[PDB]
Amino acid sequence: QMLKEMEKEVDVVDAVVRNATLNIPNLLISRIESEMHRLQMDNVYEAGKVNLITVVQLLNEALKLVSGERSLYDCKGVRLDLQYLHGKAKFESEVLTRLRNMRHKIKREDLVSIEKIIADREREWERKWEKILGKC
Amino acid sequence: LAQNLPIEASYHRFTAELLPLAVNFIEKLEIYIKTIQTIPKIPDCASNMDN
Amino acid sequence: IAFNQIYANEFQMSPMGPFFQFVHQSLSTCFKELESIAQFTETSENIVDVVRERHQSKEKWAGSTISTLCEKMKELRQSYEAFQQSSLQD
Amino acid sequence: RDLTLLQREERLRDLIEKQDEVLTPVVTSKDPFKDNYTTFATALDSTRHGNRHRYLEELQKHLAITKSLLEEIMPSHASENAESFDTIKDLENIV
Repeated sequence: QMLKEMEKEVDVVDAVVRNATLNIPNLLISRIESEMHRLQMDNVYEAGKVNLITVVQLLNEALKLVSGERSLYDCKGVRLDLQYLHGKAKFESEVLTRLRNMRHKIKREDLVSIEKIIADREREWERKWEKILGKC
Repeated sequence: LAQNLPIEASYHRFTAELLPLAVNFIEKLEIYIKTIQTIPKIPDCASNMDN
Repeated sequence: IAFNQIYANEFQMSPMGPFFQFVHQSLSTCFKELESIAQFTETSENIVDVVRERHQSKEKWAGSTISTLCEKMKELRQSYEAFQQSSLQD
Repeated sequence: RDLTLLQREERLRDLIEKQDEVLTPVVTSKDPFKDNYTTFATALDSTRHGNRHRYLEELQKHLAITKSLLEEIMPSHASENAESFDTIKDLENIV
């Protein structure tokens, strides 16, 4: 009885247990140009090599933009209910299987039986009248 | 539940991969911003789909 | 016993290495999250279109008349209702 | 008849004794386990829904900003959202 009552919990637990060319977007360029006085940034490429500090600086600016946008459109943080999506995919899959089973039942069981009966009946009929008429 | 460059060898990986990651983020910034703008429509999208 | 013990006790060189690890892992997670939100929106819209097309599309299913799947199915249902009614009045 | 019944009862006793010896410790530790495990599982379930030295010092200053921005931008469920991507794609294909 104890093992049976703990099944749901086990499941939850199981679920848990189981060449650097940089194209800078216009939005970031516009931001860097507007704040150019404040942002003392070196060239991304110095002596033909990538300046990692500049890249990180650009990354920081990009992240600020992202922070601004998230504060406007995702104040509470959007949660995609993973359980909802799994429940829906599983259900629709069941619907697909039901349709296939129905079609297979119609094609392999129901139509084969009916076609055999039709063929027997058509032959019995042709034989009966061929005998009575002496011709087809 | 509770929630050469002189770098220590245990962290070489994180240091080497950070560059590409940063580049990729910067390049896809506009896409990430559009995506964030669509976040208020996500409940409507879910209802229409259910219907 | 081992679980109960762990549950009671636990569940109930430049200094730059840790900064790299943190920034790397946090940035990666951020990427994946935004991609997932974008995909949900796209999928939801595609599904609405596919179903709409199926309800409005007219095709020659049987005979000489063009009809939607829903109309032809209704016609077929009415026909067998009519056949069944004619058999109960027998 | 008496001999045959006695032989069978002896066999039954031997079997019960062997089982009692091993079941008694498990039943006594059950209730503390079940309660600790359930509380644990419920808690877990709620979470799912120049000079080179000088150079590394300058870099640290900027990575520290990065670290602060990422801590600010990242929602509490960001990791869960990131795991939903495959499931969404599967749903579309099935439909």
